Amino acid sequence: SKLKPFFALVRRTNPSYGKLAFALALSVVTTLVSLLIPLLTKQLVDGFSMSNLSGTQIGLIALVFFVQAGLSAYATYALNYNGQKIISGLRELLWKKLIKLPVSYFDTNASGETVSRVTNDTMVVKELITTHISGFITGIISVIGSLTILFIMNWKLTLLVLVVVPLAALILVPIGRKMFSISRETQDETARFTGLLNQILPEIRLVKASNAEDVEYGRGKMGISSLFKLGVREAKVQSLVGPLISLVLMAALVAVIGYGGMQVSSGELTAGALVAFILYLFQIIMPMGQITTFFTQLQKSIGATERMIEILAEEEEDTVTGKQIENAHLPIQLDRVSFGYKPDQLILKEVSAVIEAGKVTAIVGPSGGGKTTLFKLLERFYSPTAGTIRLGDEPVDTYSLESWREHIGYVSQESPLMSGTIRENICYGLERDVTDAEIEKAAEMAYALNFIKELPNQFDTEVGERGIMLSGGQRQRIAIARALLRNPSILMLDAATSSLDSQSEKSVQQALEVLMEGRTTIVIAHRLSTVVDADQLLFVEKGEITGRGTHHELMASHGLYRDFAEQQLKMN
Amino acid sequence: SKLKPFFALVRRTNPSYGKLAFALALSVVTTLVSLLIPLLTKQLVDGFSMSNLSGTQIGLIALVFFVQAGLSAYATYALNYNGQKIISGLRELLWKKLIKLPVSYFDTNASGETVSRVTNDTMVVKELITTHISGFITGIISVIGSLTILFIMNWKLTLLVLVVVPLAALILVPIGRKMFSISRETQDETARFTGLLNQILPEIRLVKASNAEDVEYGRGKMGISSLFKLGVREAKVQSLVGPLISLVLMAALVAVIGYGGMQVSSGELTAGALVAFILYLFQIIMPMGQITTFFTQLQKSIGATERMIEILAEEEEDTVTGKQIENAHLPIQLDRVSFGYKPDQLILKEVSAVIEAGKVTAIVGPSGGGKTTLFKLLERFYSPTAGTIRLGDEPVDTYSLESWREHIGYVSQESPLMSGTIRENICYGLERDVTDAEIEKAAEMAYALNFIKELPNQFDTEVGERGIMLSGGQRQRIAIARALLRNPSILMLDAATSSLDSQSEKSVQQALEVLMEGRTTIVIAHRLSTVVDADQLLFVEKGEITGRGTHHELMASHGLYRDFAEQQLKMN
Ligand SMILES: CCOc1ccc(-c2nc3ccc(-c4nc5ccc(N6CCN(C)CC6)cc5[nH]4)cc3[nH]2)cc1
Ligand SMILES: CCOc1ccc(-c2nc3ccc(-c4nc5ccc(N6CCN(C)CC6)cc5[nH]4)cc3[nH]2)cc1
Repeated sequence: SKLKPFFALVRRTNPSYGKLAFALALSVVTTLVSLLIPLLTKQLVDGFSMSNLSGTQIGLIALVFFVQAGLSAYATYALNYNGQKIISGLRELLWKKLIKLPVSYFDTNASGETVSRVTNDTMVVKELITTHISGFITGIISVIGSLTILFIMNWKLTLLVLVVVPLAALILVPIGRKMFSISRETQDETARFTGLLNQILPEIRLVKASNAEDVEYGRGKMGISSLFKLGVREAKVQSLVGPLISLVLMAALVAVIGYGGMQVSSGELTAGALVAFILYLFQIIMPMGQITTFFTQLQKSIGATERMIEILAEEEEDTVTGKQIENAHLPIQLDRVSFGYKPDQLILKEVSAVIEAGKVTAIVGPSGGGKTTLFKLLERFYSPTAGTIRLGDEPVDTYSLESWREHIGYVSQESPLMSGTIRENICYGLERDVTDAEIEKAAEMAYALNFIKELPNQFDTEVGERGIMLSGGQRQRIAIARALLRNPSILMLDAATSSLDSQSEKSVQQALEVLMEGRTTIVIAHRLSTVVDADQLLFVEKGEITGRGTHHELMASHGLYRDFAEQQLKMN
Repeated sequence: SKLKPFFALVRRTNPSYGKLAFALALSVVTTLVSLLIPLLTKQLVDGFSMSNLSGTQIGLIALVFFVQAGLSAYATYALNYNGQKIISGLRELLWKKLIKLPVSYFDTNASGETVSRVTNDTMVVKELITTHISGFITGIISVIGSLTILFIMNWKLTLLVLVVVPLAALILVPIGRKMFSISRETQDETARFTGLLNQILPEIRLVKASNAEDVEYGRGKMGISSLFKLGVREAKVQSLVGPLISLVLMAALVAVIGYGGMQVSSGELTAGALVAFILYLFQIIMPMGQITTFFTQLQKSIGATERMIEILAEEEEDTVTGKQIENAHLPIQLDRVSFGYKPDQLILKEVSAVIEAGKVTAIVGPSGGGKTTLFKLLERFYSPTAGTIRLGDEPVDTYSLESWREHIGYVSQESPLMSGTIRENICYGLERDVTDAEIEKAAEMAYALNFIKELPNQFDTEVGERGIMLSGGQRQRIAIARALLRNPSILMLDAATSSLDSQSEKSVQQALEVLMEGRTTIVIAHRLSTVVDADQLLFVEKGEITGRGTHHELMASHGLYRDFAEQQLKMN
């Protein structure tokens, strides 16, 4: 019943079932031919009584070897190609799901663990499909057929000792596990010793200042003693593990082969059956390891597939709400907004506010308050539950969130870079308009073309995957240029202004304020450099908005103590 | 020639060569017995025509098996025990050298890599001593003896094809290396794809805000398409490999064993000696891996022993200079002090200053100047080259450096913890005076016992190996108490101030100042309280001392001169 999710997930890829089944059957046929090769060898050994049939049998054996090799090659190619196709389909589905998934999932669950899980589990499912299931089938067939053929050919005597010998496994396995436990304990002790040394060494200045180095040496000696004692123990235990194992193996070996040799001398039904027996043992041994590896890999892959389905079970909506955007130019209202991330916690409580259209607005939050939550709420990445973020009559729930997003410009603190060139990084918002060649001209409108006039190149200017040769000063100018290029209708900022100092700050701020003067603006940062240019100021504390009006003149009557205390912490 | 350093290093630990040589000889004897065993098996197989001799030979074989097991067990125990003793000696020598190595070496070269080259190279040398040398000797003996015995047993026919077949290594090994190369290329591609995804995902806020889900999905699809192409190429290359490896190995096995059985059946002498031949094949194939592993580990160990000797090559001293300390109370003067880390750079140039005795002196330095160099120079951690830090009418080495350090208390920025209990913290000053039982009293006047008045425990007060349950203020207070306990004669601080806050800062400053009440004090911090807490002031700039006199005059003049820039940095 646990394989049903795996079958459904593989079905999601629309596999070529016929080709996979044909490849598996061809692998079975190859295993059956490898089950036949030793019989031909036995026939050759028995037929050495004359020389021409020896040559004919050698030719037949070579032909069977080549046929087996070719059949196995084609089966492996079909298996691997189908596995790669299934993995490509699975990765396509997973990446389509991840990108469309709401930003809440990324913030509240993980960022790199998701990509890790995706890649690792796709690789595990590939290993289960292309190798381990066929490997298990081939191993089962090989073991069963070899045991049956040994029973038919060399009969009870030798095969019974062959399957009584695995009592040697009941002596090897506990011994091997004791070796593993002692090795793990020694490794842990070594880790403790190196941790002690790595703790002591950085404070060597303090050690020598106190002139207690000898004492530390003594401490070190104790560690070197401890390991030694444990090491000695390992030695003793290894002296009961190293030889004994070999002994048992050799004993088993001799026994088996010895009986074969004996049955050759006594005249029993064994002339070339001994050679066939050794070849069948060699075909027996490896499939045991293959089966064990398959069992462990299935134990891992069931959980991997469960994680796959857990990723593929989420949902998100982009245009489902509706499509009725026409102007997107109206005062925005927060009405009874009270919701955070989980309804139980209630990180937001009864937040209400008004913002006019075409006026710069500020959102000042404390260090650890609800400024980030309020930003994400206004930025429409969080689904409203109780309150209403309205544009009048609350149309935001009846038209596409993508229509909202196309009309919003956003750069908050860094927005570092999107892997590519400058033209693509300012062309990230091609809403099917292609934007012609306005881009660089708009950069001149954003005072960016004259800033990039040095021009290492235009289209080949590579920021690299790392993105480190450009400081934060140049990238934020590019971000502002892109924001004004896409759709200057409503713009929101965490005031990407930084340590750039007035020289760059003056230019970037004057450009921004002159361009988006006629359109709605929101600022959410802490600095007061933007609040003087913000027509309306709002303050947030304890998940509640307190303060409406012009500016610092009005917080002088409302936040003259609490807001002043946070600003005092800021002056530090 | 290259083994001489290894032999010398082993000799440094008194190897007790007799036991090691006896263990090696016993291993050789065990290998000879293992070579003997298949001949006894062949005797039993040939003699299996009547039952009693079969039982006698089985008993003899079992006795030889047990003798071999016991001899191998004792040889392994002796080898491992001698190796552990050698490693303990080497670790003791290395740790003594490390703890006695100069501080200047530690900061300029490495911190954790030094511990790595005491923990990992010792393990490598152990692997070479206990296992790989004996393993190589026993493998060479086994291979040569088995080839010789097979030559005297089957002569031209079987053993020539025996040797000729593993020339199929010239067919297998290139194929395996091509497999490894293709696997490495695929792994690199998947690593690049994982990096691309881990770069895309954290920018999901910008990705959705700009509404480029389709673009990012397309880029991910291109990445997984490249991965699919790599997988298809790997699939083809593996399909032209796996069946080839199986075919070559099975053709080898069939040729050898079928020829053996063919000789057995024909009448050509082989009787039941095919059993001995198979056992000799099993004793031949195993030690090849041991020989190859020995060669690779010999390369690694001959690389690591040089690092061992280089660590052990360096030297340092603490009392060779002399022993001429009687008072250690005299004004401190700098006389044309010019030395840094390397004579070529000359980071210090003719630094000179006058410091009285019992007068607190403050040092002011810039962010990246030479304040740290002079700070470490005053502690005598760096060897004078040209200039002289004269204390004692010029001779500063007439007395032992340990004696100079003994009269010194030191805590600069953190001085985090010496892991264990507060007993170690207060007893690090146990310079043969044991302090009787006055440590708690010493804590009492030093204003530490009332700080620990909550008393979780007195002697069992534990801080943990990590040392995170106490704050910076408390550990700095304990450091001050230790400094006042050892020898409150001459003191230098960097005024460790991290999280004490005004109350604790003033408390520790007043207690510390009361405690010396007439002993020399040195301060090198940047805080203005620390610099007003000093009768005489200094200033460091460009590796030169510029400024002498009283606090107010210097602070007013230096700020007038150029120190106002550093001050402006301070208010920031
Ligand atoms: C399914 C049942 O059938 C079986 C078929 C084969 C084996 C079997 N597979 C083996 C693989 C390796 C060894 C083996 N590896 C060895 C390594 C070293 C030595 N030495 C060399 C030197 N030392 C000191 C003494 C012996 C013997 C060794 N014998 C024995 C083995 N016996 C067991 C059961
Ligand atoms: C000359 C010195 O003497 C030698 C004697 C033996 C070997 C030798 N050592 C071997 C170890 C493993 C294998 C082997 N590994 C296999 C893996 C798979 C299969 N299969 C299982 C299913 N497939 C499809 C068919 C056969 C057979 C296999 N046979 C062959 C081997 N031949 C080498 C030199």
